[PDB]
Amino acid sequence: MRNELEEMQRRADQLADESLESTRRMLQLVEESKDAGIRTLVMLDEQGEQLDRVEEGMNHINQDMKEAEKNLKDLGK
Amino acid sequence: SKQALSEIETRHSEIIKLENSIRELHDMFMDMAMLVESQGEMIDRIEYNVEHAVDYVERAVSDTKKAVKYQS
Amino acid sequence: GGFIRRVTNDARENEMDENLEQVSGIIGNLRHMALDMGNEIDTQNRQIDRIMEKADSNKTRIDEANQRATKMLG
Amino acid sequence: NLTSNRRLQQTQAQVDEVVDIMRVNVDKVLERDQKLSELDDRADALQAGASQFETSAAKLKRKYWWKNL
Ligand SMILES: [Sr+2]
Ligand SMILES: [Sr+2]
Ligand SMILES: [Sr+2]
Ligand SMILES: [Sr+2]
Ligand SMILES: [Sr+2]
Repeated sequence: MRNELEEMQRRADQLADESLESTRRMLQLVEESKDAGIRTLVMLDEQGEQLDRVEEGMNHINQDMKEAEKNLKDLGK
Repeated sequence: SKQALSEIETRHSEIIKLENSIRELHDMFMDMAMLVESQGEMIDRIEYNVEHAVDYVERAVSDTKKAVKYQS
Repeated sequence: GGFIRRVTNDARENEMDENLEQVSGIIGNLRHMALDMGNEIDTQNRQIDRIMEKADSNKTRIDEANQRATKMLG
Repeated sequence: NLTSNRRLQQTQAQVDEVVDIMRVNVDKVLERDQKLSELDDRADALQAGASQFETSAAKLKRKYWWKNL
């Protein structure tokens, strides 16, 4: 029977090792994710700025097209 | 009385269960990252097409203007 | 703090907690990053829609101004 | 011992939460991918359209430039 309480020692020791390993992997796994996340927010930020420039250029066109529409009109006298 | 093994086995189950989740979550972040990075490619394409369009409209205006002026 | 059931209070399981201490915190960050990520997506998605509306108005006016301009040519 | 895997169970629950938030974010980013695509198109058509007006405008200017000699 001692030979059973002996397996339980090793078995429990082995499980701990694995558990330890599991936490060690969670660490980088979650570290990688944090980097991907920042990178995303960052990318999302600058892309957001690109959109702003896009919208503004859309407002530019809308205004400018006013002189264009006027100029055209002034051409048909 | 090594019920202690029972606990260790339970804790272990809990810990790997968490690692699996942290796994879904980890990939989840990798996907978003690659998704918006990819979308950036679609946004700057939109950026240049609009920059161009603005240039063309501006030009169009001053040409239509010079047209009107050349009428006299 | 204690994230786990302690059995053999050995340093090997003392490292599990240290590790889980960090993971827990980094998850917090991950939650907020996710939340911010989501809102930026929304806000932008709406803007994009707006941006898109202006895009039409403009193309329409452009094409129409184009029509005129084209007739005045021939 | 007087210690348990309680926080571990909490951590495990928030992780799964963030997982949920991120699943929703995914749907949103895809809704964004869809929209960006349409803007890509509407921006592409816009360029084409303005490109044409630029042309009309140019010729238009050349007409009256020489009409005036
Ligand atoms: Sr750090
Ligand atoms: Sr913004
Ligand atoms: Sr995947
Ligand atoms: Sr094109
Ligand atoms: Sr052209």
